[PDB]
Amino acid sequence: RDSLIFLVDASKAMFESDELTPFDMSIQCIQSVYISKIISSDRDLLAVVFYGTEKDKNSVNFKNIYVLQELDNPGAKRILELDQFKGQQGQKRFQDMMGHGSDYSLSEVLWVCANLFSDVQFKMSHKRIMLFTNEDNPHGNDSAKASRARTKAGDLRDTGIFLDLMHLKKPGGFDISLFYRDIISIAEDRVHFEESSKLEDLLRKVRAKETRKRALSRLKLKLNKDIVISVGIYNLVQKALKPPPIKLYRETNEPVKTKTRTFNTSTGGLLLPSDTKRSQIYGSRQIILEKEETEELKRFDDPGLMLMGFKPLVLLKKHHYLRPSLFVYPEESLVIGSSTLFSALLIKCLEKEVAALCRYTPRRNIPPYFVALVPQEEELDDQKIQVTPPGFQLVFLPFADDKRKMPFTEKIMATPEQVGKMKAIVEKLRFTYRSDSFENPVLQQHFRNLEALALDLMEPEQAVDLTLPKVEAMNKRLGSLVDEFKELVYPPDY
Amino acid sequence: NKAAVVLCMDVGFTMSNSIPGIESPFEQAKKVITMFVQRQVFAENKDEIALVLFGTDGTDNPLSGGDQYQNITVHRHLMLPDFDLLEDIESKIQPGSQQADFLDALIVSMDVIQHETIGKKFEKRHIEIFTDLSSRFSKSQLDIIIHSLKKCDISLQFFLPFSLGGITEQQKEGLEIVKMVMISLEGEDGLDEIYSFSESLRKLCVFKKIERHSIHWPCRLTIGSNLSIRIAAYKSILQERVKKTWTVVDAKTLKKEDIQKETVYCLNDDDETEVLKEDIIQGFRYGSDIVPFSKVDEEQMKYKSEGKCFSVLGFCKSSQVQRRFFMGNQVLKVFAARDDEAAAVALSSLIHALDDLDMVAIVRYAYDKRANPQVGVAFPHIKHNYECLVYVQLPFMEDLRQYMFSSLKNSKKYAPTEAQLNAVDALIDSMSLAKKDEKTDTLEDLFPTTKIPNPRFQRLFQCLLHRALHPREPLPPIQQHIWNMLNPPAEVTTKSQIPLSKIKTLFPLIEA
Amino acid sequence: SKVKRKKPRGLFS
DNA sequence: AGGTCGACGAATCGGCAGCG
DNA sequence: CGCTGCCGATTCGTCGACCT
Ligand SMILES: O=P(O)(O)O[C@H]1[C@H](OP(=O)(O)O)[C@@H](OP(=O)(O)O)[C@H](OP(=O)(O)O)[C@@H](OP(=O)(O)O)[C@H]1OP(=O)(O)O
Repeated sequence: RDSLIFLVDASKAMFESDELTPFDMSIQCIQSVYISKIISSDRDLLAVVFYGTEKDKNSVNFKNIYVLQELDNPGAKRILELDQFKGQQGQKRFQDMMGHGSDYSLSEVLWVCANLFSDVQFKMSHKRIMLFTNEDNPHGNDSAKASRARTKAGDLRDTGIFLDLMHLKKPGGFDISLFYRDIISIAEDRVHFEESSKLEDLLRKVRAKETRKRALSRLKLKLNKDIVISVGIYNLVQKALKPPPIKLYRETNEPVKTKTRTFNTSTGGLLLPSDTKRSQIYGSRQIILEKEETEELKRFDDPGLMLMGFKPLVLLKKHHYLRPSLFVYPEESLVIGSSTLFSALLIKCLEKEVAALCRYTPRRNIPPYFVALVPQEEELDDQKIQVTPPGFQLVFLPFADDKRKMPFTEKIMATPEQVGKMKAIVEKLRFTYRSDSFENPVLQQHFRNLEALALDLMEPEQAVDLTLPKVEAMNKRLGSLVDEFKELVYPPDY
Repeated sequence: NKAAVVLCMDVGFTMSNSIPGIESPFEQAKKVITMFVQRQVFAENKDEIALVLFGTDGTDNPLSGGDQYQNITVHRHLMLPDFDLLEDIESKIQPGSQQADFLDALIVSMDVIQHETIGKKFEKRHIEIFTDLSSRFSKSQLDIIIHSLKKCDISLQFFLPFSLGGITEQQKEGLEIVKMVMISLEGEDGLDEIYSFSESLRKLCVFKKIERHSIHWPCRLTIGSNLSIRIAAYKSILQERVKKTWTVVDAKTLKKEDIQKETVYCLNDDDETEVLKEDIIQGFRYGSDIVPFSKVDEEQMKYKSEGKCFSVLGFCKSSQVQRRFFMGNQVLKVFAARDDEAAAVALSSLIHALDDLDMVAIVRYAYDKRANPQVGVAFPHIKHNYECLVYVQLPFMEDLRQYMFSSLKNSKKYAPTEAQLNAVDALIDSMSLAKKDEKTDTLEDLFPTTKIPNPRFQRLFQCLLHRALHPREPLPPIQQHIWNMLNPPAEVTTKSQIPLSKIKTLFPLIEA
Repeated sequence: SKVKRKKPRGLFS
C-alpha cells in the first residue's frame, strides 16, 4: 500500500476566472478522486494541506500552513467536510474561517510535508506529493528562500519521495523553465502536460499520473525454442463489479470469520481431500478419478507465449470477439536486450500491416488458447495525454466450438428511396462518442444508498440514469421524418 | 431429428482375411465402428443404434426362414449405446465363415425399423453397409427394394475397403449396382456417398464438436418514441463449456451421500470464539466505514429497470470505436422478427444506410426486468442471402484504467540497428501464415484456427474413455495427431530455420 | 458456391 | 502475507415438448 | 388444444486457487 499528499495554494489569484476559479476547480477534482478511490476499495492514504494560509495549523507550528486532513484512508465524514468548501459559498466560507493570500516559505511547506510522511504508521511503499498552483517562480523576489528550498527539495529527492506539479491556467501563460523544473521529481524520456483550463483535463492528468502499474503476469514470449524475450501483461480495461457483502456480528458490529468444514455424514470426522474421489457417470457407468489426475490431464506446454507465425490484419474478422483484449509490453528487468527486439518487431510489423499469432498459456496447468498480437502505435492528444500506449494488443480468437449456427432466413432488399430517407434520419441523429461518456447506473445508485446510511441522512439521492435516450429532443430533431418514413415503408395495416 | 441407424456387417471370411501390410477389413470395420460408437456415447444426443451381421455361421433374424435369410444374426437390437455394447464390439465379436445377402440384411433392417421404431419417433433412417463385394447376389427384387427405400425414407451409405478411384468381376459388377441403386435414390449426390476407411479414420479420429440451440430473443428496436421495429436476436459466439461437472464421492463406497460440508462462524478476534448463525447480520464496506444493511432493505432499495429494451442513443462514425474497447462475454446477431415482410424491408434499409455512410449505432440493451442494463455498439453486416446487425457490449466510465507507459520510439538505449531491422524483415516474411495471388488476388489462410476443435474437451474425453476401458493402467499421454493439428504447417516450420539462426546471431540477450 | 456440398451426412453428422 | 483475477458450482427463471 | 413435467438456457452471486 502507498501514500499521497496534495498541496494547495492560498494566493489571491486562485479565486479569479465563464470558467471556474482554479481553487474550486481543485476542490472538485479532489472530490472526484476521493470518490474514485472509494469506488475502487483501494487502501491508499490521502491527505490535504494548504500554504500561504492566513490562519495556520500543523504539527511543527510553522506559519501560513494548514493541514486539513492527515494521512489516512478515505472516509464519508472526510469527503463531507471537504465538500463544505465547494462553489462560491464554500469559497466565501473558507476565506471567512481561514482567510487567504499570506506570505510563506515553500522550504517549510516541503519540510512539513516530509514530517507527514515521517508520521505514517506501517510503512507505505511509495510516497508521493502533488502540487496545485498557477504561480510560476513564487520566490523570484527572494533567492535565499529559493536556494534553501532547492536545497531542501534535493534532500527530499535523495529521500526518494516523488513530487510533481499540476500547473493550472495562468494569464500570460505558465512557464516551467522559470521555476519548479529544477525541483520536481524527473523521469527519463521532457515532454509534459500543458497548463489545465478545464476540470475534465485536470482530472485526466492527475488520474493518469496517480496510479502505479501492477503487472498481471511476467511471461516469456518465445520466437522459437532458442530466442525468448521477457514481457509484461496488463489488462488496461477490467470489468467493474459490485463489491461482495461481508458477514457481520449483530451485537458488536464487528466483522466475523467464516470457515468451511467437510465431514462424513455418518462419522462426522473431518475429511481430507485424500479421503474422497472425483467421479462422473457417462453412458450407464460410473468412472472414478483422482484430484491429482484431474489436475494433470489439464497440462499443456508451460506458462508463456509461443509464436506460431504472422498473418495480415484484414483476415481478423471484426465480429469474432470472445473476451476483453490484453496489452503487452517489454519487461527488461528479467532479460536484458528484450526491448530492442520488441521495438524492432513493433516497427517492422507496423510498416508491413501484419499481426503475429501465438499459442497462449496464462498460468500453470491451463489448456492453451490462440491469440493474435496486433501492433498499436503511440498516440498523444493535444494536451500530451497518452491516449493509446505503444505495444501489441493481445486479441483472443475463438475455437470451432464457440460458433453457434443461425436459423435460415430469406433475403429482402430495401429500395434506394427507403435507404435515402433512412440516411437523412441517421444524419439527423448523429452525435460524437467517447468511452468516458457513460456511468454504470447500478453502481451509481448503490453507493448513493450506502452514503445516505453512512451519513445517517437516510433518504438517498436518486441518481439520473444517463444511459436512457433523450426521447423528446430526438423526436423534435426528427420532426416529420418518422411519419414520412412510416407512411412510405409500412403498409396501411400494422 | 431422431435418426434410427443400422450398422450392417459382413462377417464372412473375405473381410476377415487381412493383407499383411494392413489390418483386416474386419479390423478396419471394428475401428471405424468404434470411433462411431465413441462419438455417439460421448455425444449428448439420444439417438439409438442397432447392429446386424450377415454371413454368420448361425442364422437368426426376424425375417429368417428355414432356407431364406440364412447366415444373418441380429447381434444387437435398437437401444441406446453403452459400454457393454462397446466391449462386445471390442472383444466379444469374432470373425465368421459364411456368406449372406446384404439386400436381404437391409430388408431385415427394414423389419427392425418397422417393429422397433413404431413404439418411438424418427425424422430419418440410415443403413451403413460394410463388405468387399466378393459374393454372388441377385437383383430380381431391385424394383421393390428401391420402392421400399423411397416409400419408408431410408438413406444409404456404402463403405468400401478400397478407394473409389484388382477387384474381381463380381466386385466391379457390385460396384456398378451400388452406383445404379444409389443413382436410383440420389443421382450424382448418391455417387458421393462412398468413403474409404483411411479417409474415414482421418475424418472421425476426433471426438465430436459441442453445439447448442441458441434461444431466440424477440424484441422491439426503438428509434425515438414513435419509430419501432420488431426484431429477433441470437447468441452467435460464446466461451462454450461442458455442462457435466465432477461429482464428489467417498473413497471407500464410491457413494455421494457419505459426505457433508459445514460452514463455521466465529469472531475475527483471538481464541476464535464460535458464533451462532442467528446473531449474524449483513453489512458493507465504505472505505474505513462499515455499514449494516439487511437483504430485504437492499432488495427494496436496489435499482429497478423497466424490463426488455433495445433503444438507440444515436449514430457516429465507425472510426470513433476502436475494437480494443469491446467488452462483454457474448456476441449477438440481430435479425428481423420472424415472418414480417415490412420488418425485413425496414432492417435491410438500416443496414444499408449505415454501411453506406460508414457509421455505427449505439444501443442500450436489457435481457429482462431482472438483469442489469448495458451500453453497447451495433454495426452492419452484409452477406450473400441475409443482412443483420451485430451487437457487442461497451465499457462504463468506472471500468477503464490508465497507465502512462514509457515511449519506446524516442528512446536512445533501445533503438534497433538497420541490420537488426533487416533480420526482423527476413523473419516476418518467413513466418507468413497466408498465401497471396491465388489468381483472384486473394489471401489463402494456411492456419485458419477458427475451424480447430477445442483440445481441452478432446483430452478430457480421451482420458475418460481410457479409464473406463482400462481401470488399472494410468492415464495415457496426449495424442500425436492432436499435437500435429495444434502445430502450424511443416513448410512454415522448415522455412523458419535460417532466419531464426540469423536473428539469434544478431541480437544479444542475457538474463538478470 | 454460396452453399457448399462438403457438409457431412449420416454417420459423419 | 493480501489482494486480485478467473473458474466453477449452485440458484432461479422462462420456454419447449411430450402426453393426453 | 391444455396440461403437465422436462429440459435447457440463461443470468447471477460465492467459492476456491494461483500468483505478486
Ligand atoms: O469465407 P468467409 O468470408 O471468411 O466466412 C466464413 C465462411 O462463410 P461462407 O459460408 O459464406 O462461405 C464459412 O464457411 P467455410 O469457410 O467453412 O466454407 C462460414 O462457416 P460457418 O457458418 O459454419 O461459421 C463462416 O461465415 P461467417 O463469416 O458469417 O461466420 C466463416 O467461417 P470462418 O469465420 O471460420 O472464416
